[PDB]
Formats: sequence, C-alpha cells, structure tokens
Amino acid sequence: DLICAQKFNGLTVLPPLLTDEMIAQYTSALLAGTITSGWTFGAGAA
Amino acid sequence: ITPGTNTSNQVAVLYQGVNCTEVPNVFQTR
Ligand SMILES: *[C@@H]1O[C@H](CO)[C@@H](O)[C@H](O)[C@H]1NC(C)=O
Repeated sequence: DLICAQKFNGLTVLPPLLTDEMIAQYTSALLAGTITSGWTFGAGAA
Repeated sequence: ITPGTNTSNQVAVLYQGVNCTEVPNVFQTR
C-alpha cells in the first residue's frame, strides 16, 4: 500500500482531536438552538 | 504527557499508532 510506504519512512498522520460524532453533536446543538429559539440563544440564554 | 515540574514529576507515555499488545495503567486510544 501507499499509506504503508509513507508510514515506513517516518511520515505519519495524526488523528484529529474532535471526532465526527462530536462535530455532529455541535451541529445538532446549533441547529436545535436555532430552530427552537432564533438568535436569542446566540445573544444569551435560549 | 506531563503537568508542570513545579506541580509534579509524574509523566505518562503515549505510543502513537501502536497497538497496546505490540509495545516492547494501560489504555488504548485511536
Ligand atoms: C490490536 O490487537 C487486537 C488483538 O490482537 C486486535 O483485535 C485489534 O484489531 C488490534 N488493533 C486495535 C486498533 O485495537
């Protein structure tokens, strides 16, 4: 494989800190806040 | 992984991209 050829020469890829589950949780929180409150959850409390 | 030496002298070791059964408490992360 090409990935193993990169790995065998000291070239590694670090994983991201935030996984796609937590990114989707952030987008779900923003979407639910926007739907249920408008701009008020961005200005202050929902 | 360490806190400051002003706080403590205790460290943890992260072996990157290595399975925990292939190393020369133990936790396994991605
Ligand atoms: C590590 O080794 C175990 C047992 O040999 C295996 O089941 C697993 O797929 C390996 N990889 C990871 C990332 O745990």
